[PDB]
Amino acid sequence: MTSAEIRAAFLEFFRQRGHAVRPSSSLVPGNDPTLLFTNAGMVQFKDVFLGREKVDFNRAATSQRCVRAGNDLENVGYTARHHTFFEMLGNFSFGDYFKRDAINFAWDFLTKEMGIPPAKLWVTVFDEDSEAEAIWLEEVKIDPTRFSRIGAKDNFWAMGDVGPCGPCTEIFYDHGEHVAGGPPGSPDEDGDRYIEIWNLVFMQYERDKDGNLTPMPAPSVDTGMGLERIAAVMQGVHSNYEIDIFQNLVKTAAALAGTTDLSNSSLRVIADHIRSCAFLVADGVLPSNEGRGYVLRRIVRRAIRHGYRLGIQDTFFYKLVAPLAAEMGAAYPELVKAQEQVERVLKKEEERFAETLGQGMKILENCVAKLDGHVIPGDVVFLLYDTYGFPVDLTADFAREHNLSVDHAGFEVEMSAQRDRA
Amino acid sequence: MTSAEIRAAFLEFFRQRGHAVRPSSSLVPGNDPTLLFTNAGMVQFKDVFLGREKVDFNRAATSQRCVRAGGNDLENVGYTARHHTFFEMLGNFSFGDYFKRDAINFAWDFLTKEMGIPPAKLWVTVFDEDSEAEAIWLEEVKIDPTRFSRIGAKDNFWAMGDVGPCGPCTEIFYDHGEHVAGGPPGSPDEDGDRYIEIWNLVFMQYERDKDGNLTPMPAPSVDTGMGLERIAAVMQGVHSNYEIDIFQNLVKTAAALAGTTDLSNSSLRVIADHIRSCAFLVADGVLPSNEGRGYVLRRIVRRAIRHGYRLGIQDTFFYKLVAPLAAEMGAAYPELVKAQEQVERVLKKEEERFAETLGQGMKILENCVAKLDGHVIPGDVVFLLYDTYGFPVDLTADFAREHNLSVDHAGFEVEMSAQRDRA
Ligand SMILES: Nc1ncnc2c1ncn2[C@@H]1O[C@H](COP(=O)(O)OP(=O)(O)OP(=O)(O)O)[C@@H](O)[C@H]1O
Ligand SMILES: Nc1ncnc2c1ncn2[C@@H]1O[C@H](COP(=O)(O)OP(=O)(O)OP(=O)(O)O)[C@@H](O)[C@H]1O
Ligand SMILES: Nc1ncnc2c1ncn2[C@@H]1O[C@H](COP(=O)(O)OP(=O)(O)OP(=O)(O)O)[C@@H](O)[C@H]1O
Repeated sequence: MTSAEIRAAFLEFFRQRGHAVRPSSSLVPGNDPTLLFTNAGMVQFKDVFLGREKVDFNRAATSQRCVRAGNDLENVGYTARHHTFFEMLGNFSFGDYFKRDAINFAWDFLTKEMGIPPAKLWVTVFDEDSEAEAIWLEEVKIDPTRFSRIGAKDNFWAMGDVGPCGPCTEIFYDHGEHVAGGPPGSPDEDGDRYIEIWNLVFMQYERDKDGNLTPMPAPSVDTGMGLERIAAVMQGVHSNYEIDIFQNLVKTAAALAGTTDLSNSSLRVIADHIRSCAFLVADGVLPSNEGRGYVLRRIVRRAIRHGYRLGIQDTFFYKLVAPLAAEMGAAYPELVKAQEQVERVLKKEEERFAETLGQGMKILENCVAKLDGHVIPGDVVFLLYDTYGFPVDLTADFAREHNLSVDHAGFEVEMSAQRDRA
Repeated sequence: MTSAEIRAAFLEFFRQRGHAVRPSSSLVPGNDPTLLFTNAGMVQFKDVFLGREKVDFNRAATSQRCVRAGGNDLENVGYTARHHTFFEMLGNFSFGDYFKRDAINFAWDFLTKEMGIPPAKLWVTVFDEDSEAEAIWLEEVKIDPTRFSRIGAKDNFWAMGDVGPCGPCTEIFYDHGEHVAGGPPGSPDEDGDRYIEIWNLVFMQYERDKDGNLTPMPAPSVDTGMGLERIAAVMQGVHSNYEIDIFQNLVKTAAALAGTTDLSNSSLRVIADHIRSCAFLVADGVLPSNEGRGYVLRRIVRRAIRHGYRLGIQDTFFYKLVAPLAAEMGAAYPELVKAQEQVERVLKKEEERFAETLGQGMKILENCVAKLDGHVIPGDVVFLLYDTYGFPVDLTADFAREHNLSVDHAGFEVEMSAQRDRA
């Protein structure tokens, strides 16, 4: 089942159950200036959940474009499950149904619409949420040995210091004994064997300025399921980067690098980064040294640095815009409309960074050759930031590849000294 | 080697190196209203480290009484071999004097030369962005590099606060051997009692200002801390802190009061831990109450009493453990001996007060657990036991933990908001 088929099947399943199918919001949130990028299907409905905005539907469903880079940027290429850019499939209840319907909707979709066998699924609840435990174990009657009760850090949510909060229940997919890791709640739960597929958030209480808890007047539901993780389940593959919607991207990156080794991790990094960078440019973000524009700059330049690692000879990053648009333009026409703008923007940024990347890498490679210890010193980090346009995390990501770190504190001291020279 | 011998040797080792040996401060901190109880040897020297207070010594050493029951290790007592509410922290301090090289050499010398601990039983970690500390350990001291880990800022970077001094830390661990569960620092099961953190060295190296800018600290400083009970267990060949010499008379007396012969029973160890924090807190001026420091004391007292109930003790018992505590540690802490009768009176009265509702409250709890479907004691039971029977939520939750149950905190909080409205 292709990713587009799964996205549509998800949305059709909830439309049939009376959910208003709504479009994704932009990656640049409007109703939330403090937030860098849209990181969940929840964001555009935040004011509805708060009761500050009225809409004429009390149940919705979306496929939401999200970026988590300000944070999953350092997991890209190192795990089978993390992206900067991903799509979150969500259903929402605005004071309509609550735990019982949300749980059955999700279990029905996974085990009946999608046909996933219950023996491959694992469920967690908040260890203080007896309603969700009772619904799962006594009503749905799931296998209790593939079940865990988890503390507040993973299974309790709050919109902020004030406002709605409540327990969460989560559904995981067991990729089997060939992948390293243990079930949720075990010491190696972080492994890629048991992948979190679907997160169900139950908005159940209100916390006020003084810290008091009260019942939420209209208990609400917000869920989110990563499209790529469920696509990997439905296509029988272990890694997100093996699904249909990444193949053209990885194949094109490979073609530009002149290699047939489709297992090279820099290809996956480049494939991930073009998705976040292209979609961000199409939502209006432009490279700069501040705010949202610097996050984009940081991600572009890191993709370029990985092309350097692969030995790519000519400006390349902008060339992945077209296969992305061909692959996702049906679902995201704003990509097709802005294709030319996105290509120009990415090309210019790569050309601008190329005037210092080669020299900066020579300094980096020389430093790695002569270094004693495992820490790149702060003055070198600052030299690369200040003269050669290397963001600190770009330098740190290169250092990671040679079992090295970078002196963040030493870099910060260099920055204060520079303010002192001004 | 007894705990008192280790305490004295530690202080004498640093006194020879020109450290002024200073007394422990109180568990109730001065010039620091935000902090609940003194929780580290640093607390009394904080203003010296900040340059706000002048003293006529630039290096010191103390054995500091500490309590960690807030802001917090109360829920680890009895469940790990290594955690207390009350413990003594052995520290040496440099006030802009020596720095990383001497601190590391002082620490290694004391463990491997004074105390004779084999290097094959020690494990060292550094901040993974601290090349100076790595170089000193690996190139100068020349420790075995396979018993060494480079750890990120969560475990090995320290800061006094959002502004003020900060810097990297290096830590020394002891390997209790293959019969204990756990892995080395940095491994997935680094938690667990096999590799126990013995000594923490804090290097005050930078200053962070209001806006988050770092500058070099004008006079780099050192603050260290090593738990007396953990090193005593190493030096006495035992796995659990509670098996060391300084806990034996306490656990033995508690066992006699409970009529049991199992000197390792975990509720005995909890009772032995709690009398140390409760007695020393009362001796430092704290009194049971429903607010602030007095409520933390009340909570620890009542949890000890509830554990006596679990062991079947029928007659008020908790205050009877002050006398063996004072006998065991009175040489080191004479204020305990002077305040002994007052401590016993306060602890006795508090138990008699809780006893007016403890039995009835437990019947409600035991009946609730017998008929309970699910794993969560509901919020209205939690609020009833709190509001009518004086059961702190963590007391009720600690009972529930023993039956693999949890407690509805959110539901309890909702009940509390409703009660405030009835006012
Ligand atoms: N960076 C990412 N890359 C790929 N998929 C992701 C990423 N972040 C989240 N997902 C997917 O989206 C789903 C919903 O994410 P969401 O943030 O709501 O859950 P979560 O991270 O468990 O939340 P919480 O941290 O509040 O417990 C996840 O279950 C996962 O399938
Ligand atoms: N056609 C392909 N052949 C090989 N690797 C690919 C291909 N397409 C993508 N990759 C990426 O290369 C990564 C590493 O593959 P590797 O050969 O090291 O392990 P593998 O046998 O594919 O195991 P797994 O499927 O669990 O990753 C994969 O996880 C995947 O993201
Ligand atoms: N609750 C406790 N019970 C017994 N010993 C303790 C307790 N807390 C700390 N110690 C001992 O005191 C030493 C110093 O404590 P300290 O808090 O400085 O180290 P830490 O816990 O690593 O702190 P940080 O994580 O802030 O660096 C520890 O190495 C440990 O041996």
